[PDB]
Amino acid sequence: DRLTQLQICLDQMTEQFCATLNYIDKNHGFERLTVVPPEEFSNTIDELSTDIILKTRQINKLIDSLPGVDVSAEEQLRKIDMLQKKLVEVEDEKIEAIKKKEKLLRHVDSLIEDFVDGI
Amino acid sequence: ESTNYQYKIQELRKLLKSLLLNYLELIGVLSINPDMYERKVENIRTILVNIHHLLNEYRPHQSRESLIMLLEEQLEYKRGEIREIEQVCKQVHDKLTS
Repeated sequence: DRLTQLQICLDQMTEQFCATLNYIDKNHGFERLTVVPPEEFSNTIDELSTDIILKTRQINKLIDSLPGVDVSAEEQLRKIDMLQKKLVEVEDEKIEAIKKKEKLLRHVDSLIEDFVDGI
Repeated sequence: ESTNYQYKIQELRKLLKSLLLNYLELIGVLSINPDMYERKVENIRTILVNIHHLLNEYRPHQSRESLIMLLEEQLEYKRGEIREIEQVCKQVHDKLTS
């Protein structure tokens, strides 16, 4: 949900990189080297160009934050292996604990049962 | 053979600048003769493509970081579950001594 939020974020650019080429194409923007005044065009072209520069920045800061970059496939493949193991260990610890607590509970309950008046 | 990703990110970072320059020219911020204009457009399409193939080839390595992120998460949960059981036993000690 990052490499895809990147991928996702990179579609917008593709979309604005066409949402632009469209203007440039559909407004004789090629002929810049009913018609839209030479001002509106520029205000528009800048309004998009600038917007695209900000996307380029974002897409990097994201590629930097993108996880796994530095790490190897091996440095990971074991890290998973470990976590798998250290995880079993922790559940056996959980189990045990649970048992010990329920024993404790059984103890308390027994006590409480013997304080009751009525057969 | 390791499918080096430290590399794939290099490229990705390159294509990106390359894509930005090439766009900077199409727009007119940078200078370029009109018999190139369309080649710029050529380059942008091709650029955006390669980029896609990269991010595309980056999912495996992505997936792993996700697993390693889940395991981490649940391992922290269980640990907590125990430390929560522990507390109760300590509060029962307090409650017992008043």
